Amino acid sequence: APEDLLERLLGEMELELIELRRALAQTIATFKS
Amino acid sequence: ERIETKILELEAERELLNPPPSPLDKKFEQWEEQQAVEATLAAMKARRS
Amino acid sequence: ERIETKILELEAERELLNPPPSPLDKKFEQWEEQQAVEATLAAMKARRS
Amino acid sequence: TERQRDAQQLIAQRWYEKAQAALDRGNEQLAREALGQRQSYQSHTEALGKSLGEQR
Amino acid sequence: ALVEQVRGQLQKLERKYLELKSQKNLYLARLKSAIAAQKIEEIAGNLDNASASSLF
Repeated sequence: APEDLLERLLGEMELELIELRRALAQTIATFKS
Repeated sequence: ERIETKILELEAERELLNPPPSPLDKKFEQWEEQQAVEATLAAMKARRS
Repeated sequence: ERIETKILELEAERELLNPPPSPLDKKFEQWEEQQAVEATLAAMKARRS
Repeated sequence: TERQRDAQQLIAQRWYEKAQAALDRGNEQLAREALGQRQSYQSHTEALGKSLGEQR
Repeated sequence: ALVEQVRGQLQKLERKYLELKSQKNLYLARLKSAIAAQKIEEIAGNLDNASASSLF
């Protein structure tokens, strides 16, 4: 069902809005160091 | 040493989670409060001089 | 060294996937915003001077 | 969508009021930045406004 | 002379090590960031409304 992908694909994107959230934290952490 | 930088990351990660104020907002919350104190006090320094 | 260029390709491949703005569009989004700020502010600098 | 539009204009109204605080008393320059800041919020209001009419 | 010169090598080399370790953090951080930014723009491309076999 094509309608079901719309939910799962958006589910995958919730992983990086947090993962990329970690990447900025590391970069700022290195700057403070 | 690793303790100190571990603390650095906790505080920094919180900052992106809750951004600090922009300088633009900083300029007014002092600039407006000056009259928010003076304007009220300008009324007071006129009302109650 | 290979890390650095590996990063170069990731960013560049994204650019063709999502093209950056053309200079023609760049010219107006500043050129129009000047009056989008001045024209509104020209109304304001006339409305509220 | 209606609720989101109302919130956006309230922020613009607050920034509008904040510029209505700035431009008085001779400081049009800080109004320029505030209005310059306000323009980013004005754009969002227009896009949602027409969608609400279309969705009706 | 031998003991002093060899110590200079260690002092010079030790400084160069921690400098390298600092850069490793930055390059890895940029890499993990760069890989992440790609796939949002790719998953968006799947759902981008571009008439390119977009699901929408």
